[PDB]
Amino acid sequence: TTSAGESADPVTATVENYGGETQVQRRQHTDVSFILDRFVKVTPKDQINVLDLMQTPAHTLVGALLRTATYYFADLEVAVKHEGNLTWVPNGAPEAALDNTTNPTAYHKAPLTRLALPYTAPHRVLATVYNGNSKYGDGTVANVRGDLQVLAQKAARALPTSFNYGAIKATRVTELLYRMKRAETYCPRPLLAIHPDQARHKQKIVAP
Amino acid sequence: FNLDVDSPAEYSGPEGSYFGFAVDFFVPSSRMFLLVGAPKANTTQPGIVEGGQVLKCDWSSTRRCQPIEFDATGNRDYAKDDPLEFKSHQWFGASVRSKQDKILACAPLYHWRTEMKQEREPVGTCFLQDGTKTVEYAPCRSQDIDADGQGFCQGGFSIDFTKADRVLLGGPGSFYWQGQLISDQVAEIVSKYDPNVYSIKYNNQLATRTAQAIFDDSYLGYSVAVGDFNGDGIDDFVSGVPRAARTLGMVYIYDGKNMSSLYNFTGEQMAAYFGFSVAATDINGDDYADVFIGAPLFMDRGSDGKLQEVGQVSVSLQRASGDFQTTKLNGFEVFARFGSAIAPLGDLDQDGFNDIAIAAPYGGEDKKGIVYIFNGRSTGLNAVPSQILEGQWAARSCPPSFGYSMKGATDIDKNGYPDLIVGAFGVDRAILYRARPVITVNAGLEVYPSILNQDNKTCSLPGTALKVSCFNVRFCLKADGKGVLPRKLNFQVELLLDKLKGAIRRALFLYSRSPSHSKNMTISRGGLMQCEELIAYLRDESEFRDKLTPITIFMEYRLDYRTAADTTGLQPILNQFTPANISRQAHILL
Amino acid sequence: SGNTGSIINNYYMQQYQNSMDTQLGDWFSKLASSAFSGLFGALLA
Amino acid sequence: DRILTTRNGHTTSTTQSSVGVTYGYATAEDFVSGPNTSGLETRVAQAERFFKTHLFDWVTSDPFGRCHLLELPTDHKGVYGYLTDSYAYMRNGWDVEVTAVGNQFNGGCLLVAMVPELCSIQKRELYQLTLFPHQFINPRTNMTAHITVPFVGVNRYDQYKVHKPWTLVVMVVAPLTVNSEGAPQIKVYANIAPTNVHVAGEFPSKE
Amino acid sequence: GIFPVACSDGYGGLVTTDPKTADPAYGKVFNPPRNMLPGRFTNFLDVAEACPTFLHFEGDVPYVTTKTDSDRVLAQFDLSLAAKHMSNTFLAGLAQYYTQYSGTINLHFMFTGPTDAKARYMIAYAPPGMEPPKTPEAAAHCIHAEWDTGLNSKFTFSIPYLSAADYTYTASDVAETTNVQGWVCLFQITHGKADGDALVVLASAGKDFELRLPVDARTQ
Ligand SMILES: [Ca+2]
Ligand SMILES: [Mg+2]
Repeated sequence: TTSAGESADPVTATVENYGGETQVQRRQHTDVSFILDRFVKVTPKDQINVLDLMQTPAHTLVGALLRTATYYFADLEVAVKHEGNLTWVPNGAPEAALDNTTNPTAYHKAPLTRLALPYTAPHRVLATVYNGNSKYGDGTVANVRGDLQVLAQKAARALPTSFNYGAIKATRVTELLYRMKRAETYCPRPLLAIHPDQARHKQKIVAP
Repeated sequence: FNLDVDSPAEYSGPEGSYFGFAVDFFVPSSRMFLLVGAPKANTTQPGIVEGGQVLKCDWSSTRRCQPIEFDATGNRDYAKDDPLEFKSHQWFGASVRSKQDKILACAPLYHWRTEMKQEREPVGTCFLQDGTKTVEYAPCRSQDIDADGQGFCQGGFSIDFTKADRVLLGGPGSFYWQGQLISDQVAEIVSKYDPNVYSIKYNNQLATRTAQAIFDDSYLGYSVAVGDFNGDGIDDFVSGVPRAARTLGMVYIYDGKNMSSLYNFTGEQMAAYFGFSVAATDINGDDYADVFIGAPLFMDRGSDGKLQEVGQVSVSLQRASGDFQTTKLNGFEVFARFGSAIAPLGDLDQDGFNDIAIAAPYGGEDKKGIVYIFNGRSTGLNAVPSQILEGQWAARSCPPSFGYSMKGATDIDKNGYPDLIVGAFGVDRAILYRARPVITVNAGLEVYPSILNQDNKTCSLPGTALKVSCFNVRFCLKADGKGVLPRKLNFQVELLLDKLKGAIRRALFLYSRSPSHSKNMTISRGGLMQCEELIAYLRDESEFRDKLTPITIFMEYRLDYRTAADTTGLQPILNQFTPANISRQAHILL
Repeated sequence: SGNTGSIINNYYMQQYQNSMDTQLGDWFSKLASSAFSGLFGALLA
Repeated sequence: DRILTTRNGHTTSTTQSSVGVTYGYATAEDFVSGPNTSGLETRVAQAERFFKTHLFDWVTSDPFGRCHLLELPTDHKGVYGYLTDSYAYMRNGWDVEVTAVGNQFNGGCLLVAMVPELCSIQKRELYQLTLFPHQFINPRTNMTAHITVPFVGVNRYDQYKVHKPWTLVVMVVAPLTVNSEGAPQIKVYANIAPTNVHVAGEFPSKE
Repeated sequence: GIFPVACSDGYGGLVTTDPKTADPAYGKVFNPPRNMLPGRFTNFLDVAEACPTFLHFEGDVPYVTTKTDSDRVLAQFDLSLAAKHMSNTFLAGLAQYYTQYSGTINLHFMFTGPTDAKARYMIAYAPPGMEPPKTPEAAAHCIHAEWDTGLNSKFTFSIPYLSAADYTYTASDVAETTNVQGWVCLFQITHGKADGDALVVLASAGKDFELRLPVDARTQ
């Protein structure tokens, strides 16, 4: 289909333009609420873990596919394998309130304890990248520093802990898993597949 | 001004080991022992070569240098299949400060990995020997790690001992090359250290933490000094900052009681290591320490326009409170770094004040080295030197720099005068210059009567029947000097008459009938003023011509260096600024 | 509705299960459905 | 059949080579009457006019991906930038319009994009800049690109001193290919304008 | 008595993709309102169908340069979503997290030359089974299409989905190196004074493009 090449309105030159017809297409597996509510592993610290969704890795499925959105809204439910007692704390409480048991602890029931948390952020919709990010500010005191203070790729790290779902604290968490349900996404961002060095990225597919 | 340059105590070491980078005295509190640390010598630990050791040279009887290593433990482990410490090429022997029986053999270039990641942080460690106990002191080895910690601290750079048994350590590379001076008593070192614990942390840890942003890369603690600088008796913790204020140089003198700043100084030339080598000692006479700041990389403003790297040492004098007077002491030869080998000498001649030795490493002929001696007086410190020294052996690839490691204020040859351990790491040679016994000689010439009549006619010339004018010459000799040396001083008294008369002399003796007389007068030291009186007459009237020139009697005596050796076999020397010859006059009326 | 697969009603009501949304007083499905197709000029068979 | 002359307030902008205006992410504004401001907002109608700015000089030696990122709002030294130093919380849309005037004998093209919250990009990421509100400019067809976007954001009113939501991005997709009869160097300008600003909360005066 | 049950075996383990929802622990939370907030997408294909994204050619560029010689092959790339040319596309960004697809793939072809340079092109689909064509004479016998550069400067050609099976794998096989899903070839046929001038290409999801069976790429 010949078009106006720069107006950037959507054009879909379908397969009927050179004979033929289109079939019924189903898109349930690419829905944004279906593809995001499954469990993903993140690395835990020893005791205190803020329940930020942007600490999911960038190589995994719903971490690299959550970063497709600029703005997201999703209720989080976690599943954590721990020992001791695990106290969840809402958004913006002091971190000394992790020790108190009036906050929603889960006693140890073997092997793991999954529990559904609400969206406790003050904002209408969370975010992934801030502009300008890391601005006390802009920038605390000096601070420098030396030689690697200028050329550094560590400025895309958020500072306000308001896009967090809260924090969990146990004696020693071993593996804590995120999933995000009722997920709404807004304003898409680019998604990258890895770069082939060959003619085509041939990997060993599964076979009998 | 009494260093034994003729036949000094030669000390050598292994090849390529830099024998003479850190030396110090040691006394088993008799006997004496020298401490010469070689940073690139062969070690007894398997798989580790050129690590470093502390060779103790025996000066008594025969020079017996013995390579000694305190904590000779191998590379420890922490996790699994990973050495916790890397003692390979650790340069063990960069700063070895001792005090009586304690031997502090520090090592700033001691590497140590992080307890959380496989790295290699040079944190430095010290090996202290308290009398007969072997302990390890390393304050820059605990929770602090690389970057925001004490990874590059290199604990054991600027070390010194006080009077209250407090070990003063100073690392310039602490916290992003800022610096930290940790001083801990020996009680916490011998009672608080544990070889099983890797995070050594003492209780009373008096030091300085991080500051603002302009203090970064300042080397806080490049040179340390002890003494009173505020009025409390306890030795303070002087800190040298070579990189202060756009690379100028400031000295931060901290208190040796609760860690508090006292006074601040100002450098002279930009980028000159204003505080590389300091020495706090009395020079004016008030029992107060006086820090003399060194400056190796100083360039004096010459008359030809182009600056010349000669170095500069500032002589500061402390009065009652803290009014330090700065006295600019320029260098000498070009490319000498006058201000690197500065060591107090103390009572070198027992003249009532202390002395100090400042040697130029890269200076001298053929880039060897000249040791400049600075003796004290009543006012302050002398500017001009008193004795010029030279090197002995040659070098290979590293520059010679004769005179780098040296100490003092400790008697070693057993006589009362401390020697000077001139240790040169470039030529791998440590030469010990012994202090010669300074003799305070007091001569005297009493020629009476003063006026001499031409027609006096008093005595009688033997052999003839013609009377002539005569006069009595009574010259006295006296010797007085502290130290262990034979009192029987064999002085060679040379009697000379009429120094002006080139022409025929008019004054001659009677017992010898010759103007020049030779006398061997061996007097005693510390006893009474042994004097001698003789008669000398004048020539006849029909011999001379001029009748207005006074008779200048010139006596020149020289101590015969023969039987003046005892025990150590060292030849004594006379006092400084004291000629061994005198001359008087005798008026002749007309 | 999500990744649920239960025909039974939930046990916990609606407000002890999720966070309730509040009204105040979509795009790319309208953008992808307004796509031009066919041709631009007079076609032949 | 073409109405191709826009205006915002008392300033107009007539272009004769407009391929069309692209409404990004919304055709209409959000509810400006929020509950996080207690009804103390008000529209300033005098902030809606254009203001010109310079971006870069697209020359023939520029390869793929010579991008330019100016954060909106930038330094407005007029009426709009007075509101930044006199009111704490404010929201607005934008309707940008970049111009790359050469002639119809140059070649190449440069993509224009309004992208929210843009920082720390890669040049491998530049292949998918098409996802945002975008509009191509090539001299063979047009001279301008006219993009219009509403207020996006984490929350309804914004503090522009500590946050810049939008980022006008122009990158060069094909390099500028001058010919014997083209124009050697083109200069990229832009006139940006706010849409329906709403301030809330008066600062004290600096005196 | 009480109601007897049988605590059945094999059931009840933790599955990471199950439709079981977790029990709540902290209720009565009212979110701030979010209604009619701009820029919402529902499915990831609508972003991939309404927003085309560039391709990758030799020299890390999206444009292909006209060729002033006897050889007339502008580009010839195999047809897979794990290809080298398709790599920076958003369409192959989310097709890295699935196993198999079906449907058409739109290719958008914008010509960025000056007003005096004219050229015409062709793009053909060579189904698998023999070698891909190297001349526009040989590629006339494919399912091809031609267009020339005039006033409307953009051309959209929908790649047909021809396959034996109903779904084709989005991951090209690691050992099998023949690429038996298909080639797509685009040529130039002629050009008038179009030397050094470009043809920037794009790719979008088709009208009936739909993916299937999500897995975790894990940056592989
Ligand atoms: Ca450097
Ligand atoms: Mg640099």
